[PDB]
Amino acid sequence: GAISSVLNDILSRLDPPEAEVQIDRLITGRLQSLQTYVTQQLIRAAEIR
Amino acid sequence: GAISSVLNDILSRLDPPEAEVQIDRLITGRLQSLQTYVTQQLIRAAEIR
Amino acid sequence: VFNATRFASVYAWNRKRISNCVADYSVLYNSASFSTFKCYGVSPTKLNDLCFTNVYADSFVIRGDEVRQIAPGQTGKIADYNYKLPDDFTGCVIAWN
Amino acid sequence: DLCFTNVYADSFVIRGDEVRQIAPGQTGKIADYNYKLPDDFTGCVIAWN
Repeated sequence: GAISSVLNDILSRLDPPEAEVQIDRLITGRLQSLQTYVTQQLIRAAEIR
Repeated sequence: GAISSVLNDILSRLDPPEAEVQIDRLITGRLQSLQTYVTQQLIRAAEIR
Repeated sequence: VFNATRFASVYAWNRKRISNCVADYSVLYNSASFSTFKCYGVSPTKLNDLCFTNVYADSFVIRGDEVRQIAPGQTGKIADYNYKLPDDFTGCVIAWN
Repeated sequence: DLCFTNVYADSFVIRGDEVRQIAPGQTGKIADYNYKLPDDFTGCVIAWN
């Protein structure tokens, strides 16, 4: 949902207020992805256990 | 958290910019819904395995 | 683009190609020329710091009340008929009296 | 209703067209160079003719 997927581009493009909003969107997306990855890895780890 | 739960209603009522924000909210909520469903299914499937 | 004697009408807006040149927008902040200056996809002060690939300028004149509707996703008798901006548009909008 | 700890009032006069640029995160001559508000600033902005 952000303008770009690169944090450096956002920092070099937008002001602190809008750059923060874009980085917040990117963080939300990447954190959801990482949480899903961790949950699936924990399920696989339970199976491996 | 969106104005409406129907994508068509949002598109008809809201302008493209605000309609995009509302549709993003709906997509986000439905994505956590799908994630919860998948996590529950995976846990129940591990138990059934 | 900025100081041209006469801009083209919004009905037939000139398509200006800017390339193979140094873009220096500090003149706007180095002298009080334009009353209204705003950016959406980038920062007003980071335009010089960050270098782009292909810059294009659109010049047109509209009524004062029609300026508020010149932005991504806007609608009206100007946005939807003669000149329109993409919803994901990345750029800046400049207006002056 | 909400009572504050310490209240500081900053009184200044600017050009008529510069009032719209006086707010957290806004950009402009005065805002960027002379008088700037914190991005996370908590307060109110008051102006009159």
